[PDB]
Amino acid sequence: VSMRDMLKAGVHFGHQTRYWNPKMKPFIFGARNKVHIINLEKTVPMFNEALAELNKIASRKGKILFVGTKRAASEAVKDAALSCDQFFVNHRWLGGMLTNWKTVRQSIKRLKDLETQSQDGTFEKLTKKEALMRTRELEKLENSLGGIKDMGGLPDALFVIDADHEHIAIKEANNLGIPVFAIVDTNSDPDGVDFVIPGNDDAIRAVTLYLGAVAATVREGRSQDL
Amino acid sequence: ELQEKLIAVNRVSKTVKGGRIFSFTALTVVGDGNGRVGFGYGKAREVPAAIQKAMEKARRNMINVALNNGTLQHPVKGVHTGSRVFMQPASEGTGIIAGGAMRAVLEVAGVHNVLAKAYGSTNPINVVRATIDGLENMNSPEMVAAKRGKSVEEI
Amino acid sequence: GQKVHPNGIRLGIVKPWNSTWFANTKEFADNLDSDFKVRQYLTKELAKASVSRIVIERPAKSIRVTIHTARPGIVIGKKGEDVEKLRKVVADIAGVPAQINIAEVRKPELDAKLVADSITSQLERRVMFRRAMKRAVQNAMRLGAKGIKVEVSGRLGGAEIARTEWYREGRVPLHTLRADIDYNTSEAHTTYGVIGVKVWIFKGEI
RNA sequence: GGCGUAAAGCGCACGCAGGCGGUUUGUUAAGUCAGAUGUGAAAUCCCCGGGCUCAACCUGGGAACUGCAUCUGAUACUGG
RNA sequence: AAGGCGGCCCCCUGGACGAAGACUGACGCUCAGGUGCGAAAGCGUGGGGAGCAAACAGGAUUAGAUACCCUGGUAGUCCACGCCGUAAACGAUGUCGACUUGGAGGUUGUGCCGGCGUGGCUUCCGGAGCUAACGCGUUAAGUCGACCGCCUGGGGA
RNA sequence: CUGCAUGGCUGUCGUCAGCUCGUGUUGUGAAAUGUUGGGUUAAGUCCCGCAACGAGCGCAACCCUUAUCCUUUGUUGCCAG
RNA sequence: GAUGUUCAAA
Ligand SMILES: [Mg+2]
Ligand SMILES: [Mg+2]
Ligand SMILES: [Mg+2]
Ligand SMILES: [Mg+2]
Ligand SMILES: [Mg+2]
Ligand SMILES: [Mg+2]
Ligand SMILES: [Mg+2]
Ligand SMILES: [Mg+2]
Ligand SMILES: [Mg+2]
Ligand SMILES: [Mg+2]
Ligand SMILES: [Mg+2]
Ligand SMILES: [Mg+2]
Ligand SMILES: [Mg+2]
Ligand SMILES: [Mg+2]
Ligand SMILES: [Mg+2]
Ligand SMILES: [Mg+2]
Ligand SMILES: [Mg+2]
Ligand SMILES: [Mg+2]
Ligand SMILES: [Mg+2]
Ligand SMILES: [Mg+2]
Ligand SMILES: [Mg+2]
Ligand SMILES: [Mg+2]
Ligand SMILES: [Mg+2]
Ligand SMILES: [Mg+2]
Ligand SMILES: [Mg+2]
Ligand SMILES: [Mg+2]
Ligand SMILES: [Mg+2]
Ligand SMILES: [Mg+2]
Ligand SMILES: [Mg+2]
Ligand SMILES: [Mg+2]
Repeated sequence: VSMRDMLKAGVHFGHQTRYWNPKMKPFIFGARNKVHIINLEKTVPMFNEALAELNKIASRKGKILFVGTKRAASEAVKDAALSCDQFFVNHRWLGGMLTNWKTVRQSIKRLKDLETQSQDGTFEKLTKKEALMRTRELEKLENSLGGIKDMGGLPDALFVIDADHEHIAIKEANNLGIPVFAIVDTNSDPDGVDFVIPGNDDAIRAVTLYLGAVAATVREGRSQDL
Repeated sequence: ELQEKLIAVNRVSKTVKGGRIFSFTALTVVGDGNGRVGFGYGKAREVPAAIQKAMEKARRNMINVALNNGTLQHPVKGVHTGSRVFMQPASEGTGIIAGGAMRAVLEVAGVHNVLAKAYGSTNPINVVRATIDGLENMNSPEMVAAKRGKSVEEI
Repeated sequence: GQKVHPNGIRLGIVKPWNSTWFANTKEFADNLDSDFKVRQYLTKELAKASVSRIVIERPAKSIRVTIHTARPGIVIGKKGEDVEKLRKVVADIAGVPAQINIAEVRKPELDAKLVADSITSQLERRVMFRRAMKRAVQNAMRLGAKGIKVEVSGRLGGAEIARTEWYREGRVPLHTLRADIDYNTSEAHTTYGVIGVKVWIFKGEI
């Protein structure tokens, strides 16, 4: 986490100048070959304070949800969230995942029952027919709700890897008054995200840097609580 | 300690191949007093089911209002969808003088002395939204002081 | 479209036959005619007795009449004076010895016959029909109905044109055969016109 | 209070009267504002009382009638 | 300016915009009355008349068919010079000025070193905002100031 | 006598694939959304996308018949030995 | 791709 760290990963890159967002004028340095460049000098200083805020949330034994429905950071977010023993969303953000907690909880309870019965539970009465249906349903409910299966509640803080891609998620967080930390890009808008973080999300090694950064803050805070 | 008032009830209809499908809507205002007031709109087949849903939404969307004693801080004008409501602080003991929909919002809010007149459309949903907009518009002297870096010179 | 009798389609699969005996063609029709005379006789003077189902079995020795009344008190009276007289008449109908068996309707609002008959009586008494159907549905729900459906059709409320109103709460799966559906139909002879009351009661499968 | 579609932009332009007018200095003080003074009848109205047994009613004082005129001063803006 | 304006050539003539400087010194904005311009149809007089085509006629269609369809066909359309002064003359949005995120074009200039900058006009989408909604959205229906025209239930009108 | 006062029953599209609801979200609101779209299926069948997430009635399945095997009984049916 | 008029109120 410094000036040299992010520039090495090449996270300063942005979307074509024609696909830019006007509310990104403070976090934009310039344009090269019709490609916007986020100013590292504007972001890094205010990037650390957002990571400190995540520690302040983690200190209260808060639940941090990490949303990366983007293919680029798909496996990145899952591993980052699981490394810190926190929850995540990866296959796709279902609408009403936060606002309609009652209906999502119903499906999570069925998912848990399918899991505890498909493996540990007796496979007797398989009839050879319904076995392939129930297991497939379990896989569908695992990809969609597996990350938040053991959350049993509403996230204290929300982490988003792309504001425009997860606009629905940020909108649900804003409705529930949940603080949002999002890696916004020249194309995205920062109105909904409480702690705006400028930076490229397209690069694989770039997102892993941000996901590794936040992961260390929560681990640093759980250790401080211990 | 939470006050619930039903501003209005109406029977709406959705035509289908068979005929009319009647439904009921309820506009309710929830205020605990001390300037916290919320409104909710609910729809159901029955009037009791409709009022409960409206009360639920209202409790979720309660907003805070700056209040001087039992009266408004300053004269306020709030306009929503062609409904222009007007509000102004009144003296102690003057009571509440407002249209019934508007009077409901203010009493639950915690306002006891006010002179309110409603212009434009008198539709209850629009007027209560304009009243809520106006109550939010009202500003404390301390907020004005912090905004202009003034040490409460006005009071 | 047109719906098959819920009892009829699954009578072999689930519902018990009201008549459960064996005959040949010599007396098959005779027995059926006798059953009809027993049933129509019982219903006319046991209208206040809330009789629901008349199940008849025919041993080559006697006639066994299982009656599913909600109130045993009235159908039997004191020390069974009304039931002995009932036996003497029903016996004379089929010209054979008569056995009367009385069944207990512990859960009445869960029986399609009783609810339909009550709704028809309310229509005869001019109780507004929108309220009675809703009340019956609520009673069935508060006492354990998985599904309910009431269809009062006819010149409702002295209307010039007949109308069809139905109200369904819960779940009524007629197409699923293993489903159990208690279905009955009563008729209201209101002064303006005949009013048909249909009731479906879903109480689980298997 | 309005005028795309509910009533409501002249078919379009030019242009006199009229309305409005960038910027600076000086000057005037017409508008403007301040002070003072006179007047603004009584009744009414309102306030604090008084008398009719109460009340209506009647009445004492005050407030009000901030409108008009003159005198004096200010000049920030408008006007010359 | 609007109404409008299409083969080419010549003659006379109006406006707009760009560039770098000189010059005047508020000479401005708007405009009741007033005046000019103003599609098509019409009207007057003199031409012209190919095509089209009100009217009119015949044929069909149809219960009927003063229509639609067909076959014709006069005014008119065309020109000169008058008159008329009206259109859903519409962006159904008066004119002038300032301010207020953007993105893709078209079209006419213009500097710089294939790109970049900078003006004029114009099309689409769209943010805030506004709007009853549709929508408008830097060419506003956003936020303002100047002046003018107009409206104030539906008919009657 | 009146099916144009009715009930019950029945034809029809048509076995057509549809009809809705809970909660969430959107819109001042009536309402919408799901139920749309890309495929696919006999089918709102299924899948991917998608502010929707699920659920019900219909669809299918369950019921009946037939196609094949196994076991039991053997008469009034059967005959390898 | 010819033609097909109408329908007081509750
Ligand atoms: Mg009005
Ligand atoms: Mg059938
Ligand atoms: Mg008006
Ligand atoms: Mg109009
Ligand atoms: Mg115009
Ligand atoms: Mg000036
Ligand atoms: Mg003076
Ligand atoms: Mg006086
Ligand atoms: Mg002009
Ligand atoms: Mg004029
Ligand atoms: Mg002409
Ligand atoms: Mg002529
Ligand atoms: Mg011709
Ligand atoms: Mg012709
Ligand atoms: Mg006109
Ligand atoms: Mg016009
Ligand atoms: Mg402008
Ligand atoms: Mg637009
Ligand atoms: Mg714009
Ligand atoms: Mg009929
Ligand atoms: Mg008929
Ligand atoms: Mg089908
Ligand atoms: Mg809403
Ligand atoms: Mg819904
Ligand atoms: Mg739908
Ligand atoms: Mg549908
Ligand atoms: Mg739709
Ligand atoms: Mg589809
Ligand atoms: Mg289905
Ligand atoms: Mg779908």
